[PDB]
Amino acid sequence: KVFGRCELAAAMKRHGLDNYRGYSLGNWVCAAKFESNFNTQATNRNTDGSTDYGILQINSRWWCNDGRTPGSRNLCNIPCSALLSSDITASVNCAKKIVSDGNGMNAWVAWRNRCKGTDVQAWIRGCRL
Ligand SMILES: [Cl-]
Ligand SMILES: [Cl-]
Ligand code: NA
Repeated sequence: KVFGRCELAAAMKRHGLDNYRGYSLGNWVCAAKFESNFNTQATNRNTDGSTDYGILQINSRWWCNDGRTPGSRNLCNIPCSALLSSDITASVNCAKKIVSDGNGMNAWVAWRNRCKGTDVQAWIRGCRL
């Protein structure tokens, strides 16, 4: 599913991301925008052979099992395919663990390079939440 901007903001709030580990909702929306353009089915192969899955491009090297990533963990304990659902619960639950891992949202390289420091509140401007 391709969410709209406010549609995703609303769902992420409902699923408990707003201010999760101190990251305002706009940080999450802005990360989703540039990781997946809001598309829950987004998948992208990494040069190391891992793949990123879903709205927040969660990596099979550490976080989910895709059955083809040598020497890897599945710290969210989920199949990577569950991170492609139109329901975002599995992505959100796993992202909560990632963002709690010690490096905050710098785990999402696109967040670091395109959202961090910016007027992220603009990503939720106009939305009924
Ligand atoms: Cl694997
Ligand atoms: Cl932090
Ligand atoms: Na894995």
